[PDB]
Amino acid sequence: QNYSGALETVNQIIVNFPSFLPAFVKKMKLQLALQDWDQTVETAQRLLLQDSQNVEALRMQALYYVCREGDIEKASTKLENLGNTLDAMEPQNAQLFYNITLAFSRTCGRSQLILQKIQTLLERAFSLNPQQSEFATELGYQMILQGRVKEALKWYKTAMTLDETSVSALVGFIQCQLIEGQLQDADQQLEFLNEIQQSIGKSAELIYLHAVLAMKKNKRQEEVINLLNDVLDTHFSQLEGLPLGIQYFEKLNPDFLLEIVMEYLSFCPMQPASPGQPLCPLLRRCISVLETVVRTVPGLLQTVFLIAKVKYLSGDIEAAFNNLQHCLEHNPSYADAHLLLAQVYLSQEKVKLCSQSLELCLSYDFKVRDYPLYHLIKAQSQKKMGEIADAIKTLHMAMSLPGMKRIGASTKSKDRKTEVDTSHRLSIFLELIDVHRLNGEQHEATKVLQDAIHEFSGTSEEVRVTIANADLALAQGDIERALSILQNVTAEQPYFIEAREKMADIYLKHRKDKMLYITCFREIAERMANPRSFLLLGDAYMNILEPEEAIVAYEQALNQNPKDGTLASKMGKALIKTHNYSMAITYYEAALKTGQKNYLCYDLAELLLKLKWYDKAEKVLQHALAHEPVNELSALMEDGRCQVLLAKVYSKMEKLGDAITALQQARELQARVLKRVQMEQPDAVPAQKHLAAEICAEIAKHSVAQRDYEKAIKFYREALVHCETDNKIMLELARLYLAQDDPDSCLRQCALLLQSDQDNEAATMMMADLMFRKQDYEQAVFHLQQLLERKPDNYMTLSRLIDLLRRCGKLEDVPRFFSMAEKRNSRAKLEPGFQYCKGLYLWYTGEPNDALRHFNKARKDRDWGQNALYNMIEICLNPDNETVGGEVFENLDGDLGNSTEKQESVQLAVRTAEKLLKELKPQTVQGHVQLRIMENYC
Amino acid sequence: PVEIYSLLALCACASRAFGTCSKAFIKLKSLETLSSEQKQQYEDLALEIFTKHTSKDNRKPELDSLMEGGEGKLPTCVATGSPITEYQFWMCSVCKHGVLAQEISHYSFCPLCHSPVG
Repeated sequence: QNYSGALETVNQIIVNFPSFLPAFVKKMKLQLALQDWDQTVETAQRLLLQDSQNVEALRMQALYYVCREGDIEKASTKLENLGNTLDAMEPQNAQLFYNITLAFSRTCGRSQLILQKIQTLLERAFSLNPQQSEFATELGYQMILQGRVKEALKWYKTAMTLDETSVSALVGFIQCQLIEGQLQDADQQLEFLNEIQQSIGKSAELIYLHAVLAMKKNKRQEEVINLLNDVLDTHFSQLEGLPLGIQYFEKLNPDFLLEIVMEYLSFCPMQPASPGQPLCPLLRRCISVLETVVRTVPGLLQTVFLIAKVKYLSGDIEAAFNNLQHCLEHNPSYADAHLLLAQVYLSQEKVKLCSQSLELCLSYDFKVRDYPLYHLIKAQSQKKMGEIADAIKTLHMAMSLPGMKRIGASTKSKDRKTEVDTSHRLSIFLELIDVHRLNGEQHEATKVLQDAIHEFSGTSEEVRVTIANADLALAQGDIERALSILQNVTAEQPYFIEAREKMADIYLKHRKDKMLYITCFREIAERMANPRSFLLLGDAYMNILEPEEAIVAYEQALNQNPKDGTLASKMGKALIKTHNYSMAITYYEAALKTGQKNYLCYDLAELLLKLKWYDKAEKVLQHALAHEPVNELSALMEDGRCQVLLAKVYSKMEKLGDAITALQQARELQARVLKRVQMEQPDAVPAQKHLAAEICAEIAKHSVAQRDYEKAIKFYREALVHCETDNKIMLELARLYLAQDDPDSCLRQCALLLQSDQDNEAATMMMADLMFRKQDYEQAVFHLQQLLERKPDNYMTLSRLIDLLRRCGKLEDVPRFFSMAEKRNSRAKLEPGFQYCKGLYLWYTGEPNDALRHFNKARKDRDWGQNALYNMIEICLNPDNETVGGEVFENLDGDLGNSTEKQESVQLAVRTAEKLLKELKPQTVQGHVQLRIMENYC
Repeated sequence: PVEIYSLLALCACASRAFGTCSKAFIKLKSLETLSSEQKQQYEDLALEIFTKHTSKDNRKPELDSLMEGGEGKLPTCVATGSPITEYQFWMCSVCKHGVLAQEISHYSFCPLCHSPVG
């Protein structure tokens, strides 16, 4: 295992002997065993550049496009070139064509254009040997994969007449019979093969066709699951000790394993819930199965689409999205990746992006119309958009497909057939009932519900049909029909949790009874104690405003599934709402010590920050960054956000240089994120560019605090080079173009910001100040007047306009804008910003007492009161607004100025302006300096 | 709900019922009509109260013993806004609400409907 020393000695071989092919073929086969498809491609290509007829390197390039890239065009063209080398080298070797066709068919992922090329290679083998049953069996198999079950039947029947002993042909014929619903023939022929099996040894295929027959006969799910467990555990027993050679792909049979996974997924959940639910061991088996197919042939992209789907169904939507992005960068035209991406966006309520990914899925493959799950997801998207009538059409298009109903001979459905998942079949019925219900077609909803009761009878999913009858009963106002159905679900039945939640919800909605709600929820806790039911019980108690029992529920969950960060965060929230901060802190520390998800650093930091323990947050985030930085794309972005967050904390620590170093370390990590995201996750590019913009904006802010306004312009220009149209970045570079005396570039950023959003008040006021500096006072006024005619209640724009009108000498224009605020908002007179704007006006008209009265009504407000206080201090220092110590007038007024009455009342106003200054709490060093100056003016 | 849970949070805070105040703040932040800004402002005030005192009741109201509804409800007196614990008591011939037999003596007209007392 000294791969670095081996690579050095191999480079010495290739330096001494550049032409020596055997080294490269060994290096290529070793690199496939090392899962290194990149260097396996380099060695295959470097070998093909020296031996263009090399069948193994051509086979390895055709396998690369089938087994990492999923690229149908590159796979079909490398299969064409491989076939043309067979025409060049032993064209009569029908066995070599057959061997090639087995490898490529068992790995194809049901691609029609790959299967057409494979079929022509196998048809050439069959024209060379028409007597060969097995060539006809694999034509039978390739016709199942193309959906051509009529041609599959002919190719298996001809394989049987070519060899009556070809059990391979009979297994394939039984698979066609089961797809056709010819169950009685499949049953008898499987019993016949189960007697013959002792002469063959146990085959996972025969157990699988028993599991499929048992599923079609509606046998108990634990029996079908136990048969599939025996299919997997017998199948893997064949593969023991084998090297990762091309023969492993034929023996592993990826195609067969993905069907098995899809019917484990018929028994799995249909929702992206977090771990800790009694179904989850079925998803755990699915992960293990798909991980063997990812060890070997992940470019059968249906594998990594199914890992993304299993990740989604276990609540890891970020891992699902990353695996889908990865699939779409192996092949952008891969329709199933867009189909699950629609389910990702649907779960996020991103209904527009769900519709766009459905339209992309269809644009790349019109044969997506042949799958009921497509029509279900488009109906879900249409229903959420309110396109109810078109959701009726797509659910009827779903029901038109074969296998969506129990049907005999002379079928109305005549398209290519598929093995419909019972949970999809259920969902398409249940959502047609809901879409008719939403359309007011209560009779059609009830008719299709009776059809669903008939369709799913005797299954565990029949209880979901009874809960759907209770849902339709609630829409019909039959609340007691709903309750009696739900009450008829008891401790020994599946779906009792949802039944008792619905009973609880009904009693809280209709009977207004929290105790019937709580007793239904305590029945969930008593009968069906598990981490998800205890999490849901917690959330129920939070809706009931009883967080202590919610915390008991979150404890009853979290002591059973300590891996769930979502539960640990919900636990944290309830503990914060109940002053249990040490438990929240220590649960977040345990989740971070067990390596859980990105946001847990933010949960713990923002908690400690809101508790004012900024130093504890600093040390926590430093400890969360004490590892050697992990090179995974997730971990790079996580550490980048941890560094950004540590810089946000360092801001409150006054550690602004460390904040810059942490932000530059985040910029370094974020560059490594972008240079992979552009190649494997391109849909994340705007968000990751925006995070790079925000990093550069914070570097610029810290450089402003360091008085390096040139670095501030530089790093806000970098923030624009990342994101040219972020409102805060535009406004902040406008502020710096202003602060460094470029009013023209400031006006460019104002004009662009106003073009991007006309209602941006700061851009209008900054532009009006620049018009005022350019002596375009009429424009400065008119743009603030337009902004007040859009937003009459706007004390910033009003107080800016008042000072413009003071500096112009046009105070008479102001009362209009007070009246506009009063007309919009009769309470505007009560607001500290109105009281501040009014206090300013009276100081300019000449009424210092009325100015003081209106400033006083504002004076405690955090903006308007702070600014009012400074103007109260101006009046209390100097109520006559004189030159203090001016000899032209302080030698006059003596008939009042020599009196104790004027002296003592003025000096009381001075000595109490110090108390107004004690009410001016500063928040900056400039605030402390201006405060100290005005205390010294007193 | 904004007016209700604001006034309840205020009276609960002034009462030092900071857990009942926490109930009212959770109810406020849940409201889908609020902006993230308003949700944060209510959270800032809740956390200010919680850090300066606690997020739990230092003194406890007990009226939730009726408001869970399972045991039923005593009639709330229109003179006082508290449940009537009397076995039999005055009721308004117009609106048919109850009043405590001591508290009704304070009035000429029904506190709810302003009809003359009888």
